[PDB]
Amino acid sequence: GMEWFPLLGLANRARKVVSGEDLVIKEIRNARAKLVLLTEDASSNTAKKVTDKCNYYKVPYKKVESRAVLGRSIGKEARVVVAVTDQGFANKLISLL
Ligand SMILES: [K+]
Repeated sequence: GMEWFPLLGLANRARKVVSGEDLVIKEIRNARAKLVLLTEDASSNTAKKVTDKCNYYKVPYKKVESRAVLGRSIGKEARVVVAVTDQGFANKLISLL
């Protein structure tokens, strides 16, 4: 019931994942982000800025529990926001979240 975790890792090793608020906003603006993942513990300001951007540009977004789990899913210690730049991986992740 946590298949999204290894899948996001697969997407990252396929170089289809970018992380960090600034870089994610860049992918959204370039129409390359097909799914954005943000943590429930993101700062109020960060969550607001990112979700407003996603909604404006019609990019789907989903939230995961913590920055530890999001970071670990892609081999890092912690991440607050990431973007998946491949439609295939995005569609699969959306159905698992
Ligand atoms: K981050």
